[PDB]
Amino acid sequence: ELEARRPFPERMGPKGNLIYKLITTTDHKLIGIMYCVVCFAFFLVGGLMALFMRTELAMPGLQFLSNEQFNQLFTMHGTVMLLFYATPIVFGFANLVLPLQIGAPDVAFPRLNALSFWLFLFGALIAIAGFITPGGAADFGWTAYSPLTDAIHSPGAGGDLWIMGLAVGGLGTILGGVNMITTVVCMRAPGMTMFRMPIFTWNILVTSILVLIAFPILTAALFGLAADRHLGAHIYDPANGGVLLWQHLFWFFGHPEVYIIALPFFGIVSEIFPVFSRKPIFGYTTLIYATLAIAALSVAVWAHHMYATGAVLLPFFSFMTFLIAVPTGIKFFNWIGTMWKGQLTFETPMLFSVGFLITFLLGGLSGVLLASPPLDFHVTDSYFVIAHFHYVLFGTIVFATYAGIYFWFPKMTGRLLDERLGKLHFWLTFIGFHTTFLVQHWLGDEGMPRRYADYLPTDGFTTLNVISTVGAFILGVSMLPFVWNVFKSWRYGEPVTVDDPWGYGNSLEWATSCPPPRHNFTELPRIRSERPAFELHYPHMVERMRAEAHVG
Amino acid sequence: SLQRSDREVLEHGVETGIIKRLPHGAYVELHQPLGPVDEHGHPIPLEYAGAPLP
Amino acid sequence: MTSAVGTSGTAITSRVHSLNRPNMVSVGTIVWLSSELMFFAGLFAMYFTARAQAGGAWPPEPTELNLALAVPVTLVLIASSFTCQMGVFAAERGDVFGLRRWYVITFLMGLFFVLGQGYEYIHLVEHGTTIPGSAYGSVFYLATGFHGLHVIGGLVAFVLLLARTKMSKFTPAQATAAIVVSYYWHFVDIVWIALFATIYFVR
Amino acid sequence: MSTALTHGLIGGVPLVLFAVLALIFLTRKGPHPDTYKMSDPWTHAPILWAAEEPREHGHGGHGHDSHGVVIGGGASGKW
Amino acid sequence: ELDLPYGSALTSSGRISAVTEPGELSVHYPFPTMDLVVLDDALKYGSRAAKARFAVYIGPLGADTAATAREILANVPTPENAVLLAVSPDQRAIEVVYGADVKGRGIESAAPLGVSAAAASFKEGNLIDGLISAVRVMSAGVSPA
Amino acid sequence: MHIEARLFEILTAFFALAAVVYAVLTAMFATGGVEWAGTTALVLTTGLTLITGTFFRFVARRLDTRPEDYEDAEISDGAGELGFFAPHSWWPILISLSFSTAAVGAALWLPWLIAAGVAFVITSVCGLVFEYYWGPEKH
Amino acid sequence: MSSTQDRSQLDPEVERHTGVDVEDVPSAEWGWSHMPIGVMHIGGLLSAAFLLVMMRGNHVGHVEDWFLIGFAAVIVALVGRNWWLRRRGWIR
Ligand code: HEA
Ligand code: HEA
Ligand SMILES: CCCCCCCC/C=C\CCCCCCCC(=O)OC[C@H](COP(=O)(O)OCCN)OC(=O)CCCCCCCCCCCCCCC
Ligand SMILES: CCCCCCCC/C=C\CCCCCCCC(=O)OC[C@H](COP(=O)(O)OCCN)OC(=O)CCCCCCCCCCCCCCC
Repeated sequence: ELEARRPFPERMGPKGNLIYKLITTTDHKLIGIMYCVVCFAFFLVGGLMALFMRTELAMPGLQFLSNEQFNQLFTMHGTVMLLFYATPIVFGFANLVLPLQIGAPDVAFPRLNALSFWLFLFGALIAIAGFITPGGAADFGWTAYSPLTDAIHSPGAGGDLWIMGLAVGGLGTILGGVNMITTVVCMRAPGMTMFRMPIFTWNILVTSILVLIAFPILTAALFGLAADRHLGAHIYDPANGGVLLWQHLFWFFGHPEVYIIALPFFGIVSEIFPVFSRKPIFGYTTLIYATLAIAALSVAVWAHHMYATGAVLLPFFSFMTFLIAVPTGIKFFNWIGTMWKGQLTFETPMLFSVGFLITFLLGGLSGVLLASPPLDFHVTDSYFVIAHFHYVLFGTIVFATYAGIYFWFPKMTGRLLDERLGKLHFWLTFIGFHTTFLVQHWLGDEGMPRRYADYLPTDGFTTLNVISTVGAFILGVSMLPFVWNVFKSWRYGEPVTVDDPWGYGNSLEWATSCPPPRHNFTELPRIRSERPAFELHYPHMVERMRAEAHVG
Repeated sequence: SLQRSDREVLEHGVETGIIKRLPHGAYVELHQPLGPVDEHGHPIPLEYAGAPLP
Repeated sequence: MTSAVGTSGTAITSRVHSLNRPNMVSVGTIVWLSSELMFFAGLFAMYFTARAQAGGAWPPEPTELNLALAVPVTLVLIASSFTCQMGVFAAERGDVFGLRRWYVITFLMGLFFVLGQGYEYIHLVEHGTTIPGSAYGSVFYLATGFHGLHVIGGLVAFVLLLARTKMSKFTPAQATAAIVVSYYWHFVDIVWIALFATIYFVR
Repeated sequence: MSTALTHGLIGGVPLVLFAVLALIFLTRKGPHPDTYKMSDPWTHAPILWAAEEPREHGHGGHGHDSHGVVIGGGASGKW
Repeated sequence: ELDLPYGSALTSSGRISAVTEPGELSVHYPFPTMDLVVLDDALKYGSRAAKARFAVYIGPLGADTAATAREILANVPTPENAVLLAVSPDQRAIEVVYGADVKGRGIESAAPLGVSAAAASFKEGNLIDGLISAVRVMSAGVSPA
Repeated sequence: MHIEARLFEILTAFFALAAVVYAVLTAMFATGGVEWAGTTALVLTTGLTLITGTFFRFVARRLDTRPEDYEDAEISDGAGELGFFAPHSWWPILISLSFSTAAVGAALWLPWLIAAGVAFVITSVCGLVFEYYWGPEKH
Repeated sequence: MSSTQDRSQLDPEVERHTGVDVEDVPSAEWGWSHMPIGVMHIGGLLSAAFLLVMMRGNHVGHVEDWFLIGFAAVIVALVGRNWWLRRRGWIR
């Protein structure tokens, strides 16, 4: 009547069980794990660049960073953390859980998704390789505006390596988007109608549509810039519409880029909230409609980053910016309603989800203030924008990514992350982030724009910069608990031998063994709603799931 | 790791397209044994003989 | 080993039973083509913004577009599209040989289009216009040469798929590969129709 | 402003906060059950642990059958 | 028949899809993870030399401890080449049971040695260390087949 | 497959509306008429969604309701031999390395390296494409 | 189907009884499969020593010495981790 199980599972595994798989792996789960690990490594690199910039910025003088060294620092930091940590980790979470969430054995084109991972990794390596060059990495900021990016201005090889590395990463991202759209469209469980799949897969599908809408424009613009640099191809000659041509093209890419960076983690948080609230995601149809509206409007409000150029139809883009701000509000209120009136238990995944809510709210207040061109004029290209987009980003792709990791780590590892370490990590991260980036609103409101290596002692914003440095180093130390937790909980750590380590789960990735079987499934439940696993594990609740649904 | 790839090919056999099992939603790789097959589906495992495996 | 563990006639079959469910290869290639359309959208945006900024004579004095060598190449690309469609018509059946013949002639006409474009490029550069030379020259060369790289990639796909048909029994999977390659070639010729209309007709 | 002072601040406030939070959290009882004291009665359900050490020939459960436990000895002890 | 008290449902095939509340764990073994890992090492590669599946049964084995030990050994995947050490700390009773395959490999002599090691450790006041010591001693006693 | 097509139909409708309104409001009320950068991008993203949605709608009309599109569908309804799913393959990493070689050759203007990377890309794509078709060696 | 199982009889000659086991290296008896851990640790320590002494040289910069120190430190940390884990029995 009793089963012969081991005292403790395998910690590490037999020698040489991973290297050849990593080289050859076609499974989506392992590829997603590699995405997560590599993206977190790039996050550490970009954060190290951030701490370098911050240590320099704590002092009015140039303590240890030359002007161009600091410029390369913020350039490569922004590029690493947007195009080489976030846009890859969205697809890392995709490969990780989306095939499970639709009841699929694998992704549509598994060799294509492995190719996407490898194309990303090597594109990131070549982009970073700008540093080893004597000139260094790219001086021009993440945006890489035109006349500063031509051969004449910034003639360095770091710029060319950056261009081609971003191109390779973009090809990888495009392949990933094609793969994920094909997977969601074609591969899907026998009962999993499009309107009953989890919010995360909806977000990933719309995110991939945006990826295809945007990243090809990045590839075209980067190839045009490379032609301009290596052939003098007059593509972006300022005497043409070159500077505004590049502005329009690059922003038509990047703004949908920030929304592909956001939406997948909106989906992650939408998966987190119902399970720890013990109630369905509030307004599921509302969430999907809000995601569709978000993507639609994001594709067409790109040029609110160009308010100060004096060369855009300001009223049109301001109106569209407000119109896209509204759906994010709908989604936020759906999240709040999901939390509303449930037996809330604040484990580390939902601690990170609520931290996302808190930080992203202030980020969005800053965004709505920025949306007005009259206000943007003063606060444009300043540390107010730094604070805005750091709040929104760090909320949506760091807090949300931490929530996703703490959530699906058991379902991808068979082991639970230490909860006390999760508490410590979350609180360190929250305190450090709010300390480092809150003061930057006032820092940029008073004259101190972005991309300044140093500032005069006679100028203000010195105590506030050292406050920001205290915050940045708080974040730096905060990273250590999470790394230790993952390292000591992958191979050691509380084994989870059942589905739903986070009880009251849903979205169908908890209908399969906690270390998911190769092909993700030995059994599929009766898919009849948005929560197949919740219905399976709690059959008695099914009637209730349909009884109170309409009451609201 | 190459040795383990060979050993798993011997234990299970070559790999092919995926099939969804009839009653339930199980997905199975639809392997192909290289040697004698046991009374049930799974084959007797073959012993490595120092030669490349398909 | 007796007969087979998986009762399949080929080591690789169609990724979906296309009779009742969508064919993932076709869906994926269509999605990727829609993305490459946005790539060419970036190229077209470059060309058009350059056009808006010329002093009323968009083709500079040194440059004079040659319709004599431009109309034949677009016609040949349209013909290659038609022959690719008949190659598809052969592919849906078991006739690997008809597919191979049609795709071979399509490859020959695409190669002729590439050579004609190269000859027109040689004529254009010899008569002044050049990528470092001028904005019109650079935008025109960038757009048409990226389309030419796409055409060369399509030729690579044609030759690779013909080799693949040589090396294995023609199966619905290879038929699907031929259909998706035809989709790509049709996209290539469509973007060429647009590029020729804008560069040469609309100007 | 007072390079030494603010450098010490940026170096210590993170560390001080980390130590405070580690004391707050890492010093909390974990969810793992406390070790079973010998004097206390055995309250946990029966436990059987096995090595999974030796190869099982075939993997598939079918064709393993139940030949016999075929006991080959015994021993006992009273602590 | 009845699934777990809550949240566990029988799926289409035989496998059961169970759940736990977010806070608590699943294994629930009343031992530090470090000592469980050490005992796993003793059973897994502290036994490979024995080539005899080594099993530990901490549960209670009442009545005639010998017969229940045989019945528990029946639960081991390969009871024929298997050495099972079953200890009940409620009864302070150890038992060791083997199969026909492990015969003449030094198992019989290592039987009292393993039992004595386990008993000494238990009286010193540590169940798990006794389990690990007995596993090590018996494994070193049993030469590979 | 009605929902899949309808999604892209809605996206096409919005993108066409956005392109038309941007073109109309930028041809007039702008300092240099139509931007020709945002307008073209909007037009051809409308075209992107149009291609995808038209293909999806054609498929949906051509395809009978799958279980994946059918509510009240039992799991056993979808049972059957799913198509080929490429197992373990090392050709993707080789393709990535070859494209990285070509990319560095492009960045560092090394025409020889660009040519070598292009050759490597062709070879590795050949390997990937032919991996599951290379008939047995006939000696 | 188009293949035949191979029967390989190779002369074997240490007896492989001690060292590595087929569970860790599935082809242990088919060839050299075990490098003693002692030689690996000594080689790592000697590599660290070489990197450190290589700071001795005719170079004026110190970025180079710092990189050497970092690499020697990480090598020594890896060697120490492996040695400590093996001493304690691959724990923690
Ligand atoms: C994940 C990344 C992410 C996300 C989600 C967003 C979301 C938003 N962004 Fe963000 N943005 C960036 C990343 C992001 N942004 C980056 C990286 C830059 C860099 C610029 C550069 O360096 O060049 C940038 C720049 C940027 C600017 C340019 C500032 C400047 O450079 O001068 C502006 C507006 O001008 C803007 C606006 C918005 C708006 C309005 C939203 C909204 O979509 C979301 C927030 C708005 C809300 C409204 C949510 C809260 C809603 C409610 C609480 C409902 C009730 C409230 C109301 C109805 C008001 N962003
Ligand atoms: C995902 C995106 C993202 C994230 C997470 C961050 C995170 C941070 N950023 Fe941000 N940042 C951007 C995206 C991001 N940033 C962008 C897009 C810009 C504009 C770029 C431009 O204008 O060109 C920008 C700009 C920017 C500037 C402006 C520089 C200037 O213009 O002069 C500053 C200044 O302090 C800054 C600081 C920080 C800090 C302190 C953090 C912290 O949250 C970071 C936390 C760091 C860690 C957790 C690292 C600790 C780790 C270790 C110590 C281990 C290291 C080990 C190895 C490397 C192996 N950022
Ligand atoms: C990315 C590539 C690099 C960056 C992006 C470039 C994109 C360009 C695409 C197509 C254009 C090719 C058409 C070529 C023919 C056009 C004619 C012309 O341009 O004029 C002759 C001039 C001399 O002009 P001149 O000195 O003034 O002397 C006047 C004499 N009286 O040659 C030239 O510079 C033109 C040579 C251009 C060769 C480009 C090779 C592309 C292959 C790249 C492979 C993929 C790389 C992958 C990267 C991830
Ligand atoms: C995490 C660490 C992060 C540390 C980050 C700190 C980076 C700061 C470095 C440079 C800033 C720009 C200044 C540029 C100028 C250089 C500084 C200087 O001026 O210091 C004097 C000598 C030249 O003096 P000299 O004319 O030649 O003659 C003299 C007469 N006897 O340079 C030096 O000491 C060089 C010292 C520079 C610090 C070391 C940087 C390399 C660290 C590598 C760590 C990698 C670890 C690898 C792990 C495997």
